[PDB]
Amino acid sequence: PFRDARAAPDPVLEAGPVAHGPLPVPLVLDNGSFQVRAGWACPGQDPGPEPRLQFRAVCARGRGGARGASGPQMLRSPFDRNVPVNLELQELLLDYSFQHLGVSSQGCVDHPIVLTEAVCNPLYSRQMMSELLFECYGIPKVAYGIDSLFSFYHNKPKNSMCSGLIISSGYQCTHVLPILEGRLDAKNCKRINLGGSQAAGYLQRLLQLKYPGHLAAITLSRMEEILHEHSYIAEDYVEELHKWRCPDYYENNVHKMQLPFSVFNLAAYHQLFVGTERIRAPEIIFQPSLIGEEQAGIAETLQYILDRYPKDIQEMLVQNVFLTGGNTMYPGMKARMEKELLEMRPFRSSFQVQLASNPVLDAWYGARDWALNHLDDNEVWITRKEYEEKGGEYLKEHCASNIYVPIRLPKQ
Amino acid sequence: KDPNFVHSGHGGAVAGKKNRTWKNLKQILASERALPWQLNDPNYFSIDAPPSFKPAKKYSDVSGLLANYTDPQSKLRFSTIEEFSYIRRLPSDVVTGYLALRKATSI
Amino acid sequence: ETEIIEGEVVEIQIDRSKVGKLTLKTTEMETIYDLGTKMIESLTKDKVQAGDVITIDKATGKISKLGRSFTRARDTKFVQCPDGELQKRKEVVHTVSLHEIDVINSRTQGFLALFSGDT
Amino acid sequence: LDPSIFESLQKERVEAGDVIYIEANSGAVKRQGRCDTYATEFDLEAEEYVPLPKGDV
Repeated sequence: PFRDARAAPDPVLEAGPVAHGPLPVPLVLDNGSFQVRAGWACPGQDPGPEPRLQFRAVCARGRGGARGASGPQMLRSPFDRNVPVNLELQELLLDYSFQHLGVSSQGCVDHPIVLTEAVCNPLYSRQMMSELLFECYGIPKVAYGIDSLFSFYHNKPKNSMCSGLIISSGYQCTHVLPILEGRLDAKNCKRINLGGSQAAGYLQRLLQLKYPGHLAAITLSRMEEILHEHSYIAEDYVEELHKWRCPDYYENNVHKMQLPFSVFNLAAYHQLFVGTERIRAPEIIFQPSLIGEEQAGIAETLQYILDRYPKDIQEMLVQNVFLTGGNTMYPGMKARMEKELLEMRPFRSSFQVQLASNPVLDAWYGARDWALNHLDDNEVWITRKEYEEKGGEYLKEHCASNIYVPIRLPKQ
Repeated sequence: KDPNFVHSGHGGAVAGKKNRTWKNLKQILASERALPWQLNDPNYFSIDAPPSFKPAKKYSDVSGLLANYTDPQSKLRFSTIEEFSYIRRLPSDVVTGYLALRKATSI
Repeated sequence: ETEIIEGEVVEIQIDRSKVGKLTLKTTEMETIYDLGTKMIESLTKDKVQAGDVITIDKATGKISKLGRSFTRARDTKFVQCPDGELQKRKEVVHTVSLHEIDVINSRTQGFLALFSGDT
Repeated sequence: LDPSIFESLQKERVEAGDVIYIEANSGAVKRQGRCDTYATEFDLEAEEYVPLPKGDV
């Protein structure tokens, strides 16, 4: 059967668990369209003791304005396509995180932060975000970096310059990030405009049209369970679905995902038999024409971005294919990726496919390790006063952050 | 209490006829395309993946098995004789569902 | 193993390379197929028309027609539509004499010497 | 390839996406079918589609 999801934990804190040593201790903030997660950087502690505040990045407020259910409690989200594009909800989303993390005393957030952002971020979105973050929250210095390259930075052997493909896959996008001696090669980097949200929406739509007898009993928040728990990506899809064609293998693998009970009852309380549906939804990021989209998908994009390099520099980045983000939770994801890669590498040539030590939380642990290592750097952070002489589109180009384009934004 | 009490007017629709939030992503991209970009610059839209170079494999609607066939009436695609015996019994409510589920000609 | 299509052709459409679209029916299913160029230059070449029953060797594009279906015997032999699915993975057993392999190997079209006696 | 092997590809009516056997001593060439990744290129085409070889290049 399904479970049901948690709500309303009590992660309340003091003015803040501010660590010893130098005065600043930064917040580590990860923003993505599935979940926000945030914690103090906890310097001098080798394992992060708690990536605090795991909660769904979706919020509600009363029709008289009287209360705001920002935490895990219909609802709305401040992102579009895994970039933040909001003010009036983005503030109450930040407020919830700071209020649970602890606020020191005065009319600003106390101490510096690393805030995770989209691969490329539209200049206006970083401007709107830095404007919120300096006008309302007043942070003394700020770092912007990428969830994917942070999770890579954690999974590195060392504080060393590296080359690789980051195969990222968040809630509403999956991106192939080629990197060259720590620099994200944003000139020829690519993304597929699909992810876990669209695979879960597809898995909902499949079971809606399979079971019109109870369109209300299935729901997106239950599809998120069977998509994480019981779905798997094929070793190769046209062969997996061929072994699903025979009733003996089908009956051995079709899942009794029962609805909660009050004819054999199943007309109202079905076992919701999922068979090829526990494959189809995972395959969306490899074959997005399953949801009708004409995008090249994660296998042909990896070929298309890779073959644009000189042959002698394709090797030392296929030497670190790095799988990361929420969809890489699927069992078999490494085993699929190394086949899709063997089918396109030169005949004898080596490749290496690494999976993030945690498929998703390593974005935050990466931003933590990054902030801990870069805490006392000057040139690496946007310092508060720089926002009076740079327009808020500005970026510092540290490792695990995007290219900066010398530019300005007109506004009134 | 809180990190602020006098939150500034960042540029949502404070009192206009338009919706309260900022410009949506399509409007951010439509305005970002007006900037003095060079040909090599990391534009957020230039990161879009190619259109697929392969023709996309036909997977059946009702069961996900490889589809050799498409129905002249319902335009669903199917793999076996008993799947046709099911597709012709479906209500139009879900036929227009499965076509829209892969964004086919159904509107 | 052999790929055979068989059915009554229900409807057939062609237009200018060339693009076109064919439909077939068994007693138990229907289909619409877009046609590739080397099918267009076969369905048109063999003058296939709606109400014919046809068998297509898919790998070669040969149209073995079987007359017209009984539901279009109004306005050639007549026959009932094929049963089962349209595209069958048939298995064909085949037998060739050891001499008959010896002769196929003898000339540019050695197999005529099976019949003509030139062997 | 030398131009005489290319004449043989052209006599075998080979195009991009065909599965080919080349022998580098004999200069023998055989088309074996279209690679089945293109088997959806038309719904019926008068060709045989073979799966991409499960063997060394």
